[PDB]
Amino acid sequence: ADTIVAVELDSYPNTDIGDPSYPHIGIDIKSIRSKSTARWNMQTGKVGTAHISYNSVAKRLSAVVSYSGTSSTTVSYDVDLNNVLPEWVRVGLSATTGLYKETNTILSWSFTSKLKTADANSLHFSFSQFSQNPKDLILQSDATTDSDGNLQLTRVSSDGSPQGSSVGRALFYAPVHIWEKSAVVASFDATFTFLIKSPDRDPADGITFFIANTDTSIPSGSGGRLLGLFPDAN
Amino acid sequence: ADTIVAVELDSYPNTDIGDPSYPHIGIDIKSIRSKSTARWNMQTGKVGTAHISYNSVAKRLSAVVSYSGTSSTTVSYDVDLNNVLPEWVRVGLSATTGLYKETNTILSWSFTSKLKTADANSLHFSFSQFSQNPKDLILQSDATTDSDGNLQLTRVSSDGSPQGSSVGRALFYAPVHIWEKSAVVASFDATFTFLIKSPDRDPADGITFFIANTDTSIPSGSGGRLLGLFPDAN
Amino acid sequence: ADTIVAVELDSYPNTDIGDPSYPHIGIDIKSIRSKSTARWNMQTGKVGTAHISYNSVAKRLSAVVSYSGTSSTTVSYDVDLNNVLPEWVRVGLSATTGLYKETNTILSWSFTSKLKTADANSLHFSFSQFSQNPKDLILQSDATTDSDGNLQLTRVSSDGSPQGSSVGRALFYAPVHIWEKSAVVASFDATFTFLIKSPDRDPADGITFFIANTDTSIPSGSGGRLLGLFPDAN
Amino acid sequence: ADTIVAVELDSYPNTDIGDPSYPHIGIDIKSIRSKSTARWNMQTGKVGTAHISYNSVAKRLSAVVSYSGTSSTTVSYDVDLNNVLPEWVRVGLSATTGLYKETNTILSWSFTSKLKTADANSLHFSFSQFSQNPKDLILQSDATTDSDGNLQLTRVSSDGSPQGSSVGRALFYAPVHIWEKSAVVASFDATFTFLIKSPDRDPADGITFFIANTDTSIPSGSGGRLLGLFPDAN
Ligand SMILES: OC[C@H]1O[C@H](Oc2c[nH]c3ccc(Br)c(Cl)c23)[C@@H](O)[C@@H](O)[C@@H]1O
Ligand SMILES: OC[C@H]1O[C@H](Oc2c[nH]c3ccc(Br)c(Cl)c23)[C@@H](O)[C@@H](O)[C@@H]1O
Ligand SMILES: OC[C@H]1O[C@H](Oc2c[nH]c3ccc(Br)c(Cl)c23)[C@@H](O)[C@@H](O)[C@@H]1O
Ligand SMILES: OC[C@H]1O[C@H](Oc2c[nH]c3ccc(Br)c(Cl)c23)[C@@H](O)[C@@H](O)[C@@H]1O
Ligand SMILES: [Ca+2]
Ligand SMILES: [Ca+2]
Ligand SMILES: [Ca+2]
Ligand SMILES: [Ca+2]
Ligand SMILES: [Mn+2]
Ligand SMILES: [Mn+2]
Ligand SMILES: [Mn+2]
Ligand SMILES: [Mn+2]
Ligand SMILES: [Mn+2]
Ligand SMILES: [Mn+2]
Ligand SMILES: [Mn+2]
Ligand SMILES: [Mn+2]
Ligand SMILES: [Mn+2]
Ligand SMILES: [Mn+2]
Ligand SMILES: [Mn+2]
Ligand SMILES: [Mn+2]
Ligand SMILES: [Mn+2]
Ligand SMILES: [Mn+2]
Ligand SMILES: [Mn+2]
Ligand SMILES: [Mn+2]
Ligand SMILES: [Mn+2]
Ligand SMILES: [Mn+2]
Ligand SMILES: [Mn+2]
Ligand SMILES: [Mn+2]
Repeated sequence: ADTIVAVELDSYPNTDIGDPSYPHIGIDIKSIRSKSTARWNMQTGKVGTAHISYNSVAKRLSAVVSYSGTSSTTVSYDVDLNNVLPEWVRVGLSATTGLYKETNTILSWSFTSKLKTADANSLHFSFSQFSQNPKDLILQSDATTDSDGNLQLTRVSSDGSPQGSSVGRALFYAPVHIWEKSAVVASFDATFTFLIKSPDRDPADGITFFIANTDTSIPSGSGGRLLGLFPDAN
Repeated sequence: ADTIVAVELDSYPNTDIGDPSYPHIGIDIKSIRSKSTARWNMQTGKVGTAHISYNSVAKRLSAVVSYSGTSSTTVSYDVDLNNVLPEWVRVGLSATTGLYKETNTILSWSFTSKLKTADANSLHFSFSQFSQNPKDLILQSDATTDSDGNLQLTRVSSDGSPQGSSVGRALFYAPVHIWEKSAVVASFDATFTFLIKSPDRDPADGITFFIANTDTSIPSGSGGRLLGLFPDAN
Repeated sequence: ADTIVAVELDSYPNTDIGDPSYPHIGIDIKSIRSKSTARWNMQTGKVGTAHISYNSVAKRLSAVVSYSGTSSTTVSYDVDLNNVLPEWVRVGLSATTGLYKETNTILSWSFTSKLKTADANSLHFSFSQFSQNPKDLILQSDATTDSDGNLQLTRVSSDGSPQGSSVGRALFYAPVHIWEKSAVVASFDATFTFLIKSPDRDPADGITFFIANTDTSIPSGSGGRLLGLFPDAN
Repeated sequence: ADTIVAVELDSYPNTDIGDPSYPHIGIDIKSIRSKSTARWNMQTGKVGTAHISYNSVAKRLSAVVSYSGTSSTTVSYDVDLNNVLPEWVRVGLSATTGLYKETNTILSWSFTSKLKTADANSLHFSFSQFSQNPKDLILQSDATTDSDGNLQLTRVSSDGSPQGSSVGRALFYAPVHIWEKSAVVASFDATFTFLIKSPDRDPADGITFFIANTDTSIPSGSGGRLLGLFPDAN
């Protein structure tokens, strides 16, 4: 099975599998059952931004979600990620819907990785718009780019109405070398902006930024509450 | 056949096929017969640096090669590259040896691409050292990374002595989107540092930075004087 | 007197002093009488973007202005800027109004300078919003930042209505080293976004990005058609 | 008195004032008596690198010092720096000698600051060499740049032999805005490389990277063990 590190924006509480009884952001280390969570004042219909960062000296994975003119939500987890992840990874965004649904629209995405052992090795990309058929993305499941240059991670109709029972992911094409033996320091930083809109009283299921082994794929039975990341709820 | 734009550092003059009677840097648009050339005061055995840049407004492809404490060599060619290249490309370094030989050692390589249609789309990578089996490079022909973390584009012995009759290329794994319809401006910048050492009175054949269609491969019969780039000398 | 290199967005034609009979973008080398001009399809009331770039190998100063969903305007001038400018400069934006007026609102500004003689020396800044009293800007004349986090280079009223007879400039606080002896290559890149709105049939006078000697100041009698840059019309 | 946050590379143990009985790296919050320390396997005569990073979500200030082919030294301190520092700061390097001495040579220095409230405000600079009279640095006390393009923070002779009883500091010219009200996330990153050589059995006194209020100056009586940062030993 895949090795996954993720920051989930979980719009739908599945208390059955450990979710708190509210919308929340969480840090997932190798399991859908977050190591750390925080309550998320979800602003359905408004543009959000998520920012995630880590470095190997501090060993502290942190995430913040904010909307214009609102309180931010932060979560942090102390973890040595080079003991969790392989040296080469792909980074991606994932989203799902289930019985309940929402648009999982990514409007921009940027990522920087640095690895030092003069002078640091690095990878940086940014998308403020995604072309149709972006050749530097691996689109998995239902993921597509729409006519507006936005990434629709889950199925959306002609008008833009979200559909249930969907999974989609977008990975950056190039593997990233996130650690080496005798590296001095390695660090990464990711940001995305998202629009989550719904006709439903309870939107589902959420959006994640995740880091996995390079050949990662959507696991069988990972729909809905498993966010396209995990084959089970352990 | 591939679509190639290259800046060649041509160490060996093949007057037979248009080379001036001296070592030279050149700008190659779709043919080994450079559109523009300049005499290159080659410092065999010393670390060089090459820098290449372009933008779509200025439409002027420029390259400079320098060594510590020596005169630089510049070449420029006025060309609209978005009329030459496809929209998605891979960028690479190539080198050859023939009957005469030299090490074609790349010590570092960095590249930035920006495409604007807020806010610009971009790709940047840098290597100050290359791991063995770098997963973000496509190594073609004889190309390998050595124990020192340097890229050896052509065959080199245990001690580091160069071998003749060799071809090698290294492409960055992710395609780069270098143009779009209604783009405002698109630009790129590449730098590499190289060590060319030889036991021969005349080193051969040279090193290139090149931009090609994404599935580019080493053409049959492109050895020696064709620098791993072209199937013929037209 | 100051040494000025500028890209002017000239909204008001002063044929008296060399302006074409239309709104235009121009490249000004040491005089308000542009070395190169292009007709500018001014979209009064809409957000514009301007991008300017140069490098010392290509020796070609280029600028492009665009609005969402419209044709871009480009201008270029072949010039060796290291023969014009001192080695240390300040970079700024300037604007004026005269008898006729317009808002000269800067919404964002970013700049990168690189100087290579391993590894390149560099300066980069970006503002997507400007605080009140920005300590890293030198504000000259009427220039101020407003409550929205935008830079108002010329006087604007409580409601936001533009005022005539105004001059204002904003310089980045730190001098930039744009050339050195035996530099391999030096390059810069600047972008800004602007909103020019007017109640007048003919807006005036325009907005510039400029590069000058470090202690540059607004010259006596440089109002209106002289864009805050030049003491005279020679 | 100044507000100081610093990472000290303390070569000389002053147990009198809290130093451990060995060379150490430390995190200084508003006092020479470090909040956090780690033993430093000082490699006198060899080129070191120091890297320092912080972000406002993680709230963890971290530093690592390394030499080629040796074990790194890391230190971290949990601290909300936006409760310590003003919003606008200058960043600098400082060094001292006392009765015992060492060269405090800075070979390169780079710094990135980002402040987000689209899209983040930022400042980045890098020096791989320092010109004589660098106009973007404020040199305080004995600090100068030498003929090799290196920064000598303390007095050095014609041949390069270090002198005792010296203080010197180098600040970047532009203030940096490291926090704002309702910022989402703010982060910084600094790296420098240093050469500490000595004819003495015990080198003294060390080198710091520090962040202070903008008009910071070398305090009276801050020589030797106070590293040019503090007026007293409290
Ligand atoms: O999209 C919201 C959720 O829908 C389903 O779980 C249910 C949530 N409320 C229900 C009510 C009835 C039934 Br049957 C089911 Cl499966 C559910 C499942 O698809 C979950 O994976 C998902 O988290
Ligand atoms: O490496 C130098 C050159 O060697 C060969 O061309 C020759 C250069 N001098 C010669 C002398 C004799 C013969 Br046969 C040949 Cl093929 C050559 C060929 O391999 C060329 O492609 C290459 O440029
Ligand atoms: O703002 C537009 C222009 O206004 C003035 O020039 C005039 C343009 N039309 C006029 C009509 C009458 C008189 Br008087 C004047 Cl000065 C002008 C001057 O202030 C010019 O510097 C400026 O370019
Ligand atoms: O440079 C090393 C140290 O030298 C001095 O302190 C002493 C260290 N060993 C000593 C021995 C004798 C005397 Br007197 C003094 Cl002041 C010292 C002082 O200058 C200290 O500030 C500094 O840390
Ligand atoms: Ca859930
Ligand atoms: Ca040749
Ligand atoms: Ca005019
Ligand atoms: Ca000490
Ligand atoms: Mn959850
Ligand atoms: Mn980089
Ligand atoms: Mn694209
Ligand atoms: Mn960050
Ligand atoms: Mn409900
Ligand atoms: Mn040639
Ligand atoms: Mn970028
Ligand atoms: Mn690597
Ligand atoms: Mn460049
Ligand atoms: Mn010969
Ligand atoms: Mn004009
Ligand atoms: Mn830089
Ligand atoms: Mn600010
Ligand atoms: Mn550009
Ligand atoms: Mn008119
Ligand atoms: Mn100490
Ligand atoms: Mn930036
Ligand atoms: Mn300089
Ligand atoms: Mn870092
Ligand atoms: Mn001792």
